[PDB]
Amino acid sequence: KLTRIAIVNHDKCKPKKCRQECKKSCPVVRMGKLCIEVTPQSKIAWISETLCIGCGICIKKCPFGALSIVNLPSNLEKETTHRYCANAFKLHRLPIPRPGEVLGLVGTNGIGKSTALKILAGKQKPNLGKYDDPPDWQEILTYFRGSELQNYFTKILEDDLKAIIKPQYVDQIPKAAKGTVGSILDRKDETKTQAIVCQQLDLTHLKERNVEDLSGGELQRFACAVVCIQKADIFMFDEPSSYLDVKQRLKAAITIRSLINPDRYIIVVEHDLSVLDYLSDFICCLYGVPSAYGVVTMPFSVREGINIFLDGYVPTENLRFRDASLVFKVAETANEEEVKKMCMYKYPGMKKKMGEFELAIVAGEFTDSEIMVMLGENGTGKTTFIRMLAGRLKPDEGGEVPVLNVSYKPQKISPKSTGSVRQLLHEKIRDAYTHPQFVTDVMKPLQIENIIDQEVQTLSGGELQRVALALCLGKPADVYLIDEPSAYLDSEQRLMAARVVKRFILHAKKTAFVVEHDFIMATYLADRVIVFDGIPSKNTVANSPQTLLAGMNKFLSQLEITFRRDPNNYRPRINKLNSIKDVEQKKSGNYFFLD
Amino acid sequence: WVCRKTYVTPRRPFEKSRLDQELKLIGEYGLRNKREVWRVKFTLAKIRKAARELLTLDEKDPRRLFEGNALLRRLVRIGVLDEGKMKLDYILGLKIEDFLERRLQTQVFKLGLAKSIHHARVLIRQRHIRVRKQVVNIPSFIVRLDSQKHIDFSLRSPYGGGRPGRVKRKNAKKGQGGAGAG
Amino acid sequence: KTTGFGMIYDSLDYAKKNEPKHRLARHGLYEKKKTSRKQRKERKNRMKKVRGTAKANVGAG
Amino acid sequence: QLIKNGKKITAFVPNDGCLNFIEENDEVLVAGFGRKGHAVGDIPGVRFKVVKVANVSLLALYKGKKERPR
Amino acid sequence: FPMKQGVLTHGRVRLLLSKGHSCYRPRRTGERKRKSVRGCIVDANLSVLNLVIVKKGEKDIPGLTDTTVPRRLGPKRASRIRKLFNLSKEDDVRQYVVRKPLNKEGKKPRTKAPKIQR
Amino acid sequence: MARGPKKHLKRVAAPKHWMLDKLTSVFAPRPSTGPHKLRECLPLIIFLRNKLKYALTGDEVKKICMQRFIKIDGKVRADITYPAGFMDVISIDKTGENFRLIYDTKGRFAVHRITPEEAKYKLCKVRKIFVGTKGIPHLVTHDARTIRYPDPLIKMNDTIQIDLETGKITDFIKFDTGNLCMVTGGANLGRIGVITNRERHPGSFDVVHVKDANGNSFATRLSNIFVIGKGNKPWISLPRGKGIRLTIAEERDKRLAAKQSSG
RNA sequence: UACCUGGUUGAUCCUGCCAGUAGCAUAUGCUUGUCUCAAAGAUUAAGCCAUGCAUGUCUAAGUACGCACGGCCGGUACAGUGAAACUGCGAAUGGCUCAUUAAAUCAGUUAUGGUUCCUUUGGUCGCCUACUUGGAUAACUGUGGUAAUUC
RNA sequence: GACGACCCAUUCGAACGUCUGCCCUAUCAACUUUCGAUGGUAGUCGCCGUGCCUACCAUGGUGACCACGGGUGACGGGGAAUCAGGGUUCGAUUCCGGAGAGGGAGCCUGAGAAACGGCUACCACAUCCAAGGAAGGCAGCAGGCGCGCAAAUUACCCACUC
RNA sequence: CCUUUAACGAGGAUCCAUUGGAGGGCAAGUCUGGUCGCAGCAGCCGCGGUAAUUCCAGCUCCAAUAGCGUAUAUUAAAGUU
Ligand SMILES: Nc1nc2c(ncn2[C@@H]2O[C@H](COP(=O)(O)OP(=O)(O)NP(=O)(O)O)[C@@H](O)[C@H]2O)c(=O)[nH]1
Ligand SMILES: Nc1nc2c(ncn2[C@@H]2O[C@H](COP(=O)(O)OP(=O)(O)NP(=O)(O)O)[C@@H](O)[C@H]2O)c(=O)[nH]1
Ligand code: SF4
Ligand code: SF4
Ligand SMILES: [Mg+2]
Repeated sequence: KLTRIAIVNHDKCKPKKCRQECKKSCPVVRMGKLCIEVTPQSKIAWISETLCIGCGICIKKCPFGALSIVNLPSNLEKETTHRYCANAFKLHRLPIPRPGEVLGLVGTNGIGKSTALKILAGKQKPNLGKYDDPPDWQEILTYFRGSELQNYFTKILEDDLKAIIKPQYVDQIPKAAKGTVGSILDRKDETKTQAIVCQQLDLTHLKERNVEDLSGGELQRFACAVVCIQKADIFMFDEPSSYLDVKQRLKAAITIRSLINPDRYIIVVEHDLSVLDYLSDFICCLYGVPSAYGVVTMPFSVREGINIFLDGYVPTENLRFRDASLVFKVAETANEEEVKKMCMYKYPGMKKKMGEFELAIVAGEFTDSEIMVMLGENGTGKTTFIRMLAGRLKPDEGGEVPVLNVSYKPQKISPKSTGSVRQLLHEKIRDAYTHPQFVTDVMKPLQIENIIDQEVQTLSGGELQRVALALCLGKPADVYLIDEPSAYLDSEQRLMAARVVKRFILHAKKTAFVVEHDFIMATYLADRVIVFDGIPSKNTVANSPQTLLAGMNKFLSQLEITFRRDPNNYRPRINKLNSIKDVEQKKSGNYFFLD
Repeated sequence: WVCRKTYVTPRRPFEKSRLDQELKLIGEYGLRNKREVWRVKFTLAKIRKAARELLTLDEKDPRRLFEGNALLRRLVRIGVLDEGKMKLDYILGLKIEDFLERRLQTQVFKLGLAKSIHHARVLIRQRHIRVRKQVVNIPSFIVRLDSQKHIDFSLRSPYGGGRPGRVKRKNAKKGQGGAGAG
Repeated sequence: KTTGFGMIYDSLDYAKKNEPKHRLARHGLYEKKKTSRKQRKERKNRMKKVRGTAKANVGAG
Repeated sequence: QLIKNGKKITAFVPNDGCLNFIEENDEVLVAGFGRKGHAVGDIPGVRFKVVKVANVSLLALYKGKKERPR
Repeated sequence: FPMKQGVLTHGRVRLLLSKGHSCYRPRRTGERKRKSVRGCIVDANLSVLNLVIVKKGEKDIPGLTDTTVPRRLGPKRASRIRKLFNLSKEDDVRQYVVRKPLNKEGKKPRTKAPKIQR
Repeated sequence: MARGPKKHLKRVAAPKHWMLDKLTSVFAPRPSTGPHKLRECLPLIIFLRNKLKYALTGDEVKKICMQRFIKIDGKVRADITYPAGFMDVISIDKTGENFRLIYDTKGRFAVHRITPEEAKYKLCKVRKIFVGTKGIPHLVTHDARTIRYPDPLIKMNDTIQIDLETGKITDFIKFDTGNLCMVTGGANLGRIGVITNRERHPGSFDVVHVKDANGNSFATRLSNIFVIGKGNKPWISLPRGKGIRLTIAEERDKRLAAKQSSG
């Protein structure tokens, strides 16, 4: 049914004035195995996790109310809204789609969030244990009788609530559908709202341009636009804020916020920093084990829910384990040996062009055994430049050829290699620096073994991103080209993986061109920063490379947007466009505090 | 709301003498359980208690007159007592078996059309009888005296006028799809 | 046997005035809307938290 | 040992081979013998017996219409 | 935190407030809350101030005093019309009301008037 | 619960002479304040759907009373509940019907239809005499009318005929032995008989013997007696039953004699 | 139905308790076709609580210059329909719990000639302004502050 | 016709006061008093009567007919289970009366409240925050955690009854 | 839902009645196999030490029956308050 365990530290939990009744009257510490370990001492009482059967006897006759009782998460065939079959993922609860507010849905990766949306949409209908010899619009309505979802599902039947979703992935599509320029979006539908959507989407650029010439930005934009302009009753946004600019993301959240108020239901996902404050008004957290079981907790207020999700484990109200610092790198460390020797290369100030783009580079120092960070706004000319330097098109005048072999990290990842991932891992090698490495990205807590086997076709975003992360330190090459690793990863998985990537390429002597849109992702991974400046579909200047601080200040001076440090935990928190203090930071120009 | 029991259990759990009487009584009338017996004996012992009061009350007390007069009418109206008696002393001469004569299944068998008593209970339940104009399904009708000359079969049944059953009309369709087209 | 209860009005308008609504709509000439239940209360509490202008919430959510 | 007092009680186990269906350091449910204070039969010092191991009866474990849930 | 009168030195003080005082809205009759407010005496700790023009100077500031907006409404009461247009007691007011134009409605323009009282 | 006055009365708390059931819901009507007391009232709506059965639901009575077909004491009332009690006249002028509220020998408010000529007045007991300002007297009655300048020999426990049209009583009865009386409360209720004797105690709770024309003597408190007219000669119309107060045995005999439950 | 039976001894008669027996109400095991009625987080923690909802209210008849709808043209109490806002009234009723509480609570009986009472019902209604007096607030219009509030 | 207002009566009550009625315990037998205990006189206060309170004065009041003290898994009653007669045991719980809304105290409004779906403060908790501040009380219906041997749907609806 | 009514709907193998007990108290086996003071049963009295009417099983039988068993509070039995 569930799990139970004891917890011990408290304000004057005093093992030096209680005689220690917890050790004296615990059944486990009597049959031989020391569950509770304590003495008359200066520290705290120690209590194990694994050996505690549950009971609560120690709690009822500890002389100080220091020891409380937690209950750890476990499956016990309870609710069970659906399963695929056996030895496979299952979900228990899909809960209230409260109207007039937007419902924010916030859990680790591979937990069933997307699956809950599929069920809510009426498309993949729920199976509820079994196997699923009951459907049909009767038995499930009888099962969730006495509640609410009877009224919801009967209104769906009858298609009184019309379904729309923004899909999780880009790739299969710009591949599965096709799009007539202008005409397409045009004979989409209808008026004033599309003009509001495309204009408040802050694009003004792709009105006269074919889809195939566009990138992430354009794609997402058009997508959201059409989705909204789509005359319907319900509305779902899965993952709407991936691989988009920081300024542009805020103006996406408020265009979503337009649809909410007058008896309409709305479900959003997301893996946020502190922008979820403007996305949603109810936050609903999901827990469990990645790719095994997922449980949805009942919804909370956004402020209250946010911290309790990143706090490290908030229950009351249940309970769990893990969860804590991750909104950064707090990986206090630095320094090396003597670094000898090195070089000074240097790449020249090339001028590049395509058709509707004037793209310019400035000369800079690309140091041996050292990171380089690219940004800067969407459309600011970063990716196609790197391909043009390596070999694809260019140059008209001059260039520098790579001294070292080359590792290509791609951003447009939707690969097609039929058979298995294990077959593709043989085009790399699993003997080299054989001591952990892929195993040091992930193995013990989230599992890999988890990265082999299975098909790449059915693999989810962050795991698919990890396939690409492996494909880079896996052919023999030492100069690394990486665009957007923060794509489809959260905070828990991204920050540790990013620190591991930096440790590899710095320690055995390499250089990597990282193209992050993540404060935590960009910062802890930065040095030079190089800054890209200029307006989309016009002009791109890579600013002559300067200081992490000075380059980040150039990016945020033009945009007009800033961050605050969470003072207890060292965590970033975005500002609300225009505030009070949002004026001291603008003047002090300082957008980072506490180096 | 308001509920109460209609029977009581015996004080002794077992007693060779008692069990034979309860068994052989159930055999005669086709009763399902002892709960159908003790039910009768609760009502009777209740009536035997009320009577036992009024005999000790003063003769020509107004309470004693009005109760007895309207009581004995009810005992005569169901026909467990005669009006050639008509006094309270004969209440105590009343006993268990006289009631059971006025049960529906007993009156079907005794004064109507049945085989053995075990048959007659089935006819009551399978809706082949009526009481004056009204179908019944309860063999515990206990039947008022006036209504004994209106016990008849039902007016929609294969017993008397009305549509046949599904054993006959089945076999009729065996002449048309069992040997007429099959 | 079956037993019911019947009215007979002298004119239409005497029925149409007096008559509980569902009995008139029983053989149609009236309906209901209105619209289910709930959408009323959640709007009411939102209207409560504005002053002067509540025309957004009445149409607008 | 009990949940809500932490004090100790010595409890009989019924029919043959039902001892095996009780495993150490699990929960159980106890109950008096049916004499309401006094030790019953030829066994001294025991005033309690055992009925359910873990939401499952000693009967169904013994008879074989249920199995251990672990 | 708002500024009210009669709240000498400029600290932030929590006063009892009720109906008929600055910076209070009752949500129930007889209700009394204890909100914080801030003093009269001006410092540079303030976000914004409201200055009312009292005396008009020689010059005309371009964005305000050059702009001219007429006041909207005439009186609704009887005796204010009498005082305004300086009528006698006997003249029988019935045509001395302001007529307020409805500019458009896609039909025709109306001229509205209020309803006299007393 | 209480901190101020209550506004509900349930089914089972309510009196038994309104003859309420128990399979309609928890609440009962509760009469609103007026001249009569709630253990002596017949609320209006209980007359219209638990007696006469014109109405069937409380919402129907709300649609009826608004039309102003109802009167009570010659004036017009227009609410679901009004606390009419003993000796008042209801008047529906559309049907041409007039009722009177009076007691059965059972002790409950019956239907006592009457001529419209009879329904132009009612009989009212005097309860208190009170000298007002500047040498003016007053009366006080159980229907709570204050009638100024009465005749100066009328005293409490007398009864007076009031003309509903103009007030200002025309005539009266004087409380005397051998006059005919009706009971209005207590264990004896609805019995009619002459006074016969009085009994006085200095203090309170004086009693009043009564005897009827069936040769039975009984007594009741003073303050439950109401005068109806001089000896064996009511100045009102009387219902069937007529205060005989039959035993239960004799009532059985009547029913099986006429054999009356069908027409 | 005002009822007893087994157990101290080699055997008998007592004293006496234990056990057997029937009802009732809580928990629990095993089993379960059809029909009606329906009790249900009191026992222990009057422990702690996410979210949603549970108290509002306009007639012919207090106040309509919403740039609202409408008009058949208006305003000369002046429309018909009318959001908002001031005003009147209710929110002290109900629902829930059993912690406190041993002449206290409470029940029967009595007392206001020791007092208060919204409301209803009935009475009470003449020792350069009166052809109608005085001056401000909301909605509304427009400009704002705060990370945030029915500010 | 509608509304409002002064007084009297009426209705719905409210508040004090009379007489009688109570479970276990003496390993609880003397208790109460200028920190008013009982009474007298005058005054204050209060809707009114009154040691309710204050000044002055007296020395009383209560108890083996069980006071005083302690205990109660004690809210009271209408009732319920068992029962030949007499009894015994139970009564949180649908009607009536009472008390209380996390623990204490104070107070506004009103005819009516020492109100908690009103307010202010302290104490115990717990929430948000840009750390400047702000907001809260499910023993209401559902629902969750905890506690235990032990107890239901975050359903539908003002048609009935009010 | 109930009542009312089309059309399908019973050959006993399934359109399947269980819960306890059979030495005495107390209604029903000095039947068959296994165990041998072991394992267990037993409110109580007592059963098991190789011929067990009481244990573990089979067959048969008995009681109540859509109910029956078990634990605990409490009344009757108790003229053992
Ligand atoms: N075998 C199998 N597994 C599937 C299928 N669809 C989803 N899964 C698995 O179900 C788990 C969760 O899927 P999903 O809901 O997409 O996860 P997520 O929480 O959305 N992942 P992320 O946080 O990275 O965005 C994963 O382990 C995934 O592999 C399928 O068709 N077959
Ligand atoms: N006019 C035009 N634009 C093109 C063509 N090919 C690509 N682009 C667009 O030109 C821009 C170049 O910047 P790019 O390096 O793609 O930006 P990014 O690194 O993808 N930035 P972001 O991820 O924030 O969206 C992109 O928006 C891309 O879609 C082309 O042939 N013509
Ligand atoms: S926990 Fe309670 S018991 Fe264990 S040590 Fe701290 S105080 Fe002493
Ligand atoms: S909880 Fe149960 S197990 Fe863990 S310590 Fe307290 S008692 Fe020992
Ligand atoms: Mg996903």
